[PDB]
Amino acid sequence: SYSPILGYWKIKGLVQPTRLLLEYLEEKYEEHLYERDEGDKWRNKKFELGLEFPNLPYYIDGDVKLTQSMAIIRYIADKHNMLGGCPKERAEISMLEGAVLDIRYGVSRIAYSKDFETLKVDFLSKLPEMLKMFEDRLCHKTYLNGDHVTHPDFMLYDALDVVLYMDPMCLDAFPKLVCFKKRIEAIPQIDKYLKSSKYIAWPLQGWQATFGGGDHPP
Amino acid sequence: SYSPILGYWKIKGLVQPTRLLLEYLEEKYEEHLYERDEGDKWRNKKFELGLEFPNLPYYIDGDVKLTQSMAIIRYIADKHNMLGGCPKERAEISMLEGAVLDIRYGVSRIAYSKDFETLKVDFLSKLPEMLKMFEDRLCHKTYLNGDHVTHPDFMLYDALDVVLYMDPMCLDAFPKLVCFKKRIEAIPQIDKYLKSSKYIAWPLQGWQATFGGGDHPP
Ligand SMILES: N[C@@H](CCC(=O)N[C@@H](CS)C(=O)NCC(=O)O)C(=O)O
Ligand SMILES: N[C@@H](CCC(=O)N[C@@H](CS)C(=O)NCC(=O)O)C(=O)O
Repeated sequence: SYSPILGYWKIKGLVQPTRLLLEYLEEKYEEHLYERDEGDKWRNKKFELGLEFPNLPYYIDGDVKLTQSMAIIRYIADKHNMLGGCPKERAEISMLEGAVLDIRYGVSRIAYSKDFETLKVDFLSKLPEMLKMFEDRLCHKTYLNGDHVTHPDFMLYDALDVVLYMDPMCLDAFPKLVCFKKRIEAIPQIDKYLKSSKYIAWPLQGWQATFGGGDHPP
Repeated sequence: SYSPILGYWKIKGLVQPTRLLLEYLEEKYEEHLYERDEGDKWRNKKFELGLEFPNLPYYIDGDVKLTQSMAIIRYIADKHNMLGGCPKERAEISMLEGAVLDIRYGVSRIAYSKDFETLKVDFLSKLPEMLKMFEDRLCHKTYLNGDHVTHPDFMLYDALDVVLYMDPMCLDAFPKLVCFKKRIEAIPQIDKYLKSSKYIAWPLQGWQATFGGGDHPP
């Protein structure tokens, strides 16, 4: 059975937590990566993939042809029996999910604004309230759902990576989160991935973004 | 066993699709509604509910204490065996979910901007691409996942309701969506709900929003 395909821009963006989950699980996959100058190339292929809701990212494995980043990461998790063993645990994991997205989408939704520098002040003013809930969550816990890794762990990791670019001191007040970020980096298969040529360091958002864009870090 | 509690602002906002699902399922529930002048009241209660990630909406039923609107609607769906019977169907439903949220969050993310009137032009320019995928999806289908209702049907319904306020003609080119909206309204338990005193007609977003705010429609 062939390697499934993960299609996306050559950026971190929406799919970075999925990459980390895949690498955590030591799953084989191949990426179809779209470059900065391949917009027309993508548009010419977008409607020729059998996708119900054509978009990036997409995931194709011979059983599914998916779009929506959260459907994709949840499918991979689900195929490894990680979404939760009953309605209460599935709800817990979806709740963790959404709370992470409040941070990650909080970034994405202002990153392309001409008025980023201003909107950034409001986001960073609210951010400690969001981080505090995760700091608390990690009291005497190894991962967000206890002693075992779940996909929101990699979502949170990505969110922390990204907000540190917006303000390198924003975790100084949250030592358990700083520790969590290091703990994820100390998973050997993640360590190996981050050191590999498959790791995409930059950009964070699309290249044209005001925050987290461009070909290289500022 | 007592009526579960759904807590939220007295607005449509993030929770309207959940209300519709509950009413579809003819489930008993009570809402704790926060009014426009009850911000301090909420802030004084927010951290005293046993919530891991305090926020609005919340859902409490004696088995769970949830936040995150999508965790909540998925829990209710899950308790009625509606999330999908296998990984492929669960992924399909999550994909529908996300594609709806691209429209609904597309609105929410610009609705509080001082620059709404400008951002609105871009959103409405892109909107037909998003609607087209649903128009296509509904070719010879009664609901988004075929012959039976799923929670993204009510998410889509809410999204259509809302974008019609932004532009009353935006569905003129999508007759299957206009029909879908009427078909949802023709579910007798939804018809009854929309005519009831429990229905909240306005606002769409928070009261202070530039779009979909205020005490009454413009
Ligand atoms: N809600 C969707 C949003 C997808 C999206 O906005 N993709 C952007 C890149 S971050 C894109 O370029 N899509 C390509 C297209 O619209 O054709 C998701 O989570 O996957
Ligand atoms: N991602 C969260 C966002 C929740 C959110 O932004 N809630 C707003 C109203 S739409 C609020 O007033 N929360 C109250 C608070 O932050 O204390 C969700 O889907 O539930």
